[PDB]
Amino acid sequence: SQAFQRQLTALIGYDVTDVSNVHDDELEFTRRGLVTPRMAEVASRDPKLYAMHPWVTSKPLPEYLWKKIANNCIFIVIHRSTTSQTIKVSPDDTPGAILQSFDFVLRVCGRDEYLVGETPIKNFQWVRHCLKNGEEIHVVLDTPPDPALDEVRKEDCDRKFRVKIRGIDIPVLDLTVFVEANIQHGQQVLCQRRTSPKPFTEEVLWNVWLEFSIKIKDLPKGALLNLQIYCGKVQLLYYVNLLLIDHRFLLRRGEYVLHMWQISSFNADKLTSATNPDKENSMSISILLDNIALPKAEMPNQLRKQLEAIIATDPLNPLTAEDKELLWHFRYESLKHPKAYPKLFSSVKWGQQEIVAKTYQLLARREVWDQSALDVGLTMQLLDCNFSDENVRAIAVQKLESLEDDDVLHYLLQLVQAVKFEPYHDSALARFLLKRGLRNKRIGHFLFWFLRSEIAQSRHYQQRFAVILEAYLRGCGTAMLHDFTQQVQVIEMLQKVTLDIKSLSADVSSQVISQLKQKLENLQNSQLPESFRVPYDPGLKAGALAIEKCKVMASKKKPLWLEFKCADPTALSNETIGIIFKHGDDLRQDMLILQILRIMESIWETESLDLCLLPYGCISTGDKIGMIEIVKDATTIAKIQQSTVGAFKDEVLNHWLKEKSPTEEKFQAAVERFVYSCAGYCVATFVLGIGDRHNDNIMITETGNLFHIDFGHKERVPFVLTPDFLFVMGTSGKKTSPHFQKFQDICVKAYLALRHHTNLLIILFSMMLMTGMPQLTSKEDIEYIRDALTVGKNEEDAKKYFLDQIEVCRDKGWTVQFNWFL
Ligand SMILES: Cc1c(-c2ccccn2)nc2cc(F)ccc2c1N1CC2(CCOCC2)c2ncc(N3CCOCC3)cc21
Repeated sequence: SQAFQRQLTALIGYDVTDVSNVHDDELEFTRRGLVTPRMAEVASRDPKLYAMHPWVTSKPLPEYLWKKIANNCIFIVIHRSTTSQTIKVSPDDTPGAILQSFDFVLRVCGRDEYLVGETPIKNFQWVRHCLKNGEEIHVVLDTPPDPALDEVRKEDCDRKFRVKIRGIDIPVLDLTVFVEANIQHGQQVLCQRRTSPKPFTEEVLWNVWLEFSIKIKDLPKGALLNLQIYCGKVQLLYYVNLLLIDHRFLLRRGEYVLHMWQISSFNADKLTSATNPDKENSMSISILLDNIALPKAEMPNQLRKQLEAIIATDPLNPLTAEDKELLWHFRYESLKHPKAYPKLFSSVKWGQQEIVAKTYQLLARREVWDQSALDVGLTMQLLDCNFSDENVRAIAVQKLESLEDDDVLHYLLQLVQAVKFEPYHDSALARFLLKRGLRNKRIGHFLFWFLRSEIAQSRHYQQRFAVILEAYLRGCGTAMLHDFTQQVQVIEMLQKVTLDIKSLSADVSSQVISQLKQKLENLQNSQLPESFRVPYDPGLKAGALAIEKCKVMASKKKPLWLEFKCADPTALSNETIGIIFKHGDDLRQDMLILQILRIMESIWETESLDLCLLPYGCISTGDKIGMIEIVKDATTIAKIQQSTVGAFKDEVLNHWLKEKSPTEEKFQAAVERFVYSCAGYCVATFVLGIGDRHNDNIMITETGNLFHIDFGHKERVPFVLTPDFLFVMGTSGKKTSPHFQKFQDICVKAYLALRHHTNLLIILFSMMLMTGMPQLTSKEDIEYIRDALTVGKNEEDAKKYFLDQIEVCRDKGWTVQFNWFL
């Protein structure tokens, strides 16, 4: 009976049933609360397409991918057993229309990926992938996997709000101290009251009633009592929060001893209803609440222009009261424009019941919103920290419902992160992630990993995500639970081997080279499963290790270059699968940046641009420790310079390139691929403000493809465009080329393409910093991307700013590159 529950906890890495850290039943309520939407999407999903999870897009095939077709004919090699004859097909041919060549089903060779269902083959991703890298398709006639295998193991006062601060206690502690109690909505403070400062001892009692000005009825659902502890010109030392209105719409009464979080700023961690579970080392405030529920267009020219100017500004542009007052007065005009929504609701006086009352009548008449073409940027904006109203938030999630599954993957990581801004554990977002995850094994797979990532290294949100993940797991299907169990075990095995090996070092001295391979062989025998799914690439099953190819690195974090046999024999390759396990750095950042990169690709796709970024798979699996996809046939720019020498010579790259190209035909492809690659990463890193990088952190493949790595990480350069890069482009110091302008051609197109989604990138960056960079979440750090994207400026002016940047690199050659040495 209850072994299943233990099974689930082992998958999550957290005990959902435990109640050592609550003070109410929200977590347990949300467990119950989620059952229905679990059951619903379970029920309504077609078990056959769920088994095959046909990864397909409904976008156009871009102008770069058309040009690479053999005139409305594509070839698909079908494999019998030891013989494989090919077939002629046209893009619009459904799998059924090809399958007929004279029940059974198609499958890609090596991967657990299927070309089935009612879409042409040009809509399946695998096909688009083969076309892109310049590859030939390879299917295999196979029996459809049994749905049986997926089956789920089925079953009002007018009083001013007063809070009494009794006191704070801390088990181990040098000036005075006060407690700051803020009523809060969004990041907005509605009302604030401090205590008088007492001397700071291991226990400080006050017994004060902090009476607030705001009334009880005027409290809005989502309001947070934010209690904060400062000591003095002060500093914040501890924070903690308490929802003033609970999950049943009930006002919060009674005695609350709350354990608090420390510090080392718009960190998402500061918003949490989670109390610290570490009761021994942690500060704790003590309070008493005593109170009942709450219930459920013809303007001047000049103004409308002022209004339209406002709707038209970027999400990070601050609204003045003047601005806010205007948006609110002209509610109904502003409602006509979907792009006003963030700003409009950011102009609502939330600590005022009649206004919120009005705000809802406004929401009830959202005919224009409910019809508008889905905009992820605009949608995202309404799920950030600036919005705490369920009905506001729920209209954002309404618009997400309409995303096809392909687009869900593009945004899942950040949609998962955005759960950190929800006031309550049960939410339209959380549930939308749940169902969309249960409807699609691919979404479901990464959801698991994305939740487990955060559960494993966030105390502030593990309790919530734990619950969400449990609800996923209880419906994902026994096959996947078996799949997950495998994956957890394998990376739990390897993470030990990664940590134990790190301790025996100080470069890889003799005996340590074996000690690794010792355990890799020892922990291969009767323990390591014979086959597991690649967490960053859930097509690829991997089994047998390549013990002869596994390594460790000289650099001080001692990662594990591992290599694997693909367990699937029908794979027509013999390139191993390459994984790196790394400890020390937080790969949550790397995930985010990489995901953003993928979003820039997809943007560029919408404007028929390809910049052949290489955004490799990388998953945070636990605390300070995760895995990374290994891109085959790739070296750093550093070693290309180390192999020659010291400092740096210009020729070496192209030398390295032509020497790694066989034919001249395949060579120039590289110089081209390199010009495209270099363009993207220069554009991309500038926008994200991560362009100033030492060249051992930039890489290139033996087919010309540049790409940055390690995003965990004296005057500056906008981005890495060093002479050796320019050398491949046929230029020197103060010259130009047939390619270099094409580079500048692509760059300025790329940068302006990224600008045609300013608002979107802005909000993602802003969300990224908040939810995944606990170091740089200051207004100013976030504001970088406005400048970097030259908000407000016209196209032509933005180019002559970007091109300036290129000619700040030209002006510096190796200045900063050398400077990192020390
Ligand atoms: C670069 C490099 C190199 C390397 C390869 C050839 C020439 C110069 N350096 N060798 C390694 C050997 C190991 F055993 C472990 C790590 C590396 C390594 N690192 C270190 C690091 C992990 C730890 O933090 C520092 C950065 C890292 N991150 C990403 C990737 N890649 C490359 C292949 O495609 C996947 C992404 C490699 C890689």
